[PDB]
Amino acid sequence: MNTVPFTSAPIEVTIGIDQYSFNVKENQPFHGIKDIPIGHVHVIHFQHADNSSMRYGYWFDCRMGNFYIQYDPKDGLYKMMEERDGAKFENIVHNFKERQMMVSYPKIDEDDTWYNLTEFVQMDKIRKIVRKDENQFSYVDSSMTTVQENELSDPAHSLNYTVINFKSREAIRPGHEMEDFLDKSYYLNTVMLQGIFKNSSNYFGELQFAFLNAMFFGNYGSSLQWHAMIELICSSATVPKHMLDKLDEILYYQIKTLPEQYSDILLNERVWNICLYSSFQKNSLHNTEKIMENKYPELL
Amino acid sequence: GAMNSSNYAELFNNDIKLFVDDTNVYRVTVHKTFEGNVATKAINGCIFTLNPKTGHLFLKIIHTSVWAGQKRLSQLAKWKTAEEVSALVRSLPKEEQPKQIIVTRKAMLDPLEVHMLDFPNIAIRPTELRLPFSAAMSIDKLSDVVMKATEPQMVLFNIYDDWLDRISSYTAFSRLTLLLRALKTNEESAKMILLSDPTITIKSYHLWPSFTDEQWITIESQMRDLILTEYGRKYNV
Repeated sequence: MNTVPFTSAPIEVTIGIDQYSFNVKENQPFHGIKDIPIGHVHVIHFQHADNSSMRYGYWFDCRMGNFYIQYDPKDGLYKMMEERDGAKFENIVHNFKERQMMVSYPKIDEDDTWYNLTEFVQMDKIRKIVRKDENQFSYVDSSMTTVQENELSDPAHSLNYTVINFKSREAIRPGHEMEDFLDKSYYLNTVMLQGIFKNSSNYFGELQFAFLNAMFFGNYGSSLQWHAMIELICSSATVPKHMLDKLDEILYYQIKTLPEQYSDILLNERVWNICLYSSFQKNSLHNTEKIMENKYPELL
Repeated sequence: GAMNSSNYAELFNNDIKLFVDDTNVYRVTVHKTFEGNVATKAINGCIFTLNPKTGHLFLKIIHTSVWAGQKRLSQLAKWKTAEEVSALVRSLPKEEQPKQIIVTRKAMLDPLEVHMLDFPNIAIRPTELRLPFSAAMSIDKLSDVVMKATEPQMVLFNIYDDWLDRISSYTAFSRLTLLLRALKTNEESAKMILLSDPTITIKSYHLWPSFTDEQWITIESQMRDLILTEYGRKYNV
C-alpha cells in the first residue's frame, strides 16, 4: 500500500482518487491519500470550488516513484511532483500518518471495479499518449484536444491517441473499397492490431484510458476515441473470440460506472445502437446490452 | 455543403462539376414464379453523369451481367456507381477532372467518398434539389442504347443538343429540367407534346426536336401546363 501526501490544501477543492472523491475546504488540514493499492495505475483529480470548469488530474503508478501534491499559487492549481529523496519522503508520510491527516483509499474488498476499468491500462502507454517525458506521471484536463481533433493547435498539450478514420486510405484497401468499408476486419486486425497496437491488450488499454478521461474530465476527444475503438471492433465481421468476450466485460464495467446524469453527453446514440443492434457483433455483447437496456433504455 | 435553391447559379460558373444520378443503375421487372412466388429480372441500366454547364453527358451503361451471382444488389449498385464514376474521373485529363461531384441521392455520398479517396480535393456534395434525372430513360435515344447494349459500354452525348449556340447554360439546364420533370410526371402527355408535329424532326446527332426559338416557347408553356395539371390531380387542389 502506497501514499500520496499533500503539502497543504490552500483552496477549496473536490479531490478524486480513482472512482472516489472528497470535499476539502480552504486551508483544511488535509495532507494526503494513503493505502493506495499497488498494482494498478491510478488517477488523482481536482475540481475547484470556484471553477466547475477545467477538471484536471494526474495519472500515476506508485511503483514508479514517490509522488506528492502541492498547490501552486502562481499557476493556481494542485500540481503533482516527485520526491527523489526517499528518506525525506518516508519521513513526511510517517509524520502525516502519525497525525492522521490522511484519507484512506476506500476500497471495498469485494469490489473489482477499479481493476476492471484499468485491466489493460499501462503507465508506459499512457506516457506515450500524454508526452511529457521529464515527469513519470501524466496531466490531463477537460480542455486538452487530441491529435485527430487538431488536424481538423498546441502539440505539447495534445492527447496522442491512435488516429482511427473509417474513410481514409489507411482504412480502405484499393480495390476492396466496398468490402473494407462495410467490413472493417482488415483495418482492425491487420492495420490496427498487428500493425500499430501489436496486440489486443494495448488496444484495450487505449480504449479504457480514453473512457476514463472522458468520465473523469469530460474530455470530449477522449469520448470520441472511446467510441471509435468500440465501433471498429463492432463493425468487423471477423474478430477473435477472446476479444469479444473481453470487450463485453470491459464495456459492462464502463457503463456500470458512468454517472447516470451524464449518459446524455458521454454516450453516442448512433454508435451504441449500431453496435448493440445492427453490427456484426450485435449478438456478442450480452452483458453490455443487458445493462444498457436496463439503465439507459431512452438512448436506445 | 449541400446544393439548394440558394446556391443554384453555382452550377454555371467555370468550376468543372458533375451531377451523378444512380436512380437507373439497378433496374428490375417483378414477376410471379411457377410456384407463385415473386422474383425479379434485372434489365440493363445506366449512371447518368452530367456536366450542367456544358451539356456533356457520360452515360455509362450497366449490363445485367454485372449483377450475376451477387447479393444485396441495391446496395451493390451504389458502390458500382461510385466505382464507375471514379474510373471516369481517372480517365479524364487533369484539367478536365471535376472540382465537385454533386450526387442526386444522399446514399451515394459514402460510396463515392470512399472511391474518390485518391482525389481529396474533389468535393463530393449532396443536394436538396429534387432533380428529375430519373426520367432520363424517357428520352427515346438514351433508352434505346441502354436496352440494346450487349456489354458494359460508355456512350457520350450532349444533352442540350446545340441549344448553347443560342441560350445560356442557366437557360439550357432550366429547359432540360422542365422537359424531364414533365416526362417524369406524365410521360405520355410529355412525349405527345414533343412529337405532335411531324414536321419538326430530331437530328440524327441530337436527342430532342429541332424547335425554333418561338416553338421552344410554346413547348415550354405546354410542359408547364402539363406539370400544373398533374399536381392538381395528385392532390385534389
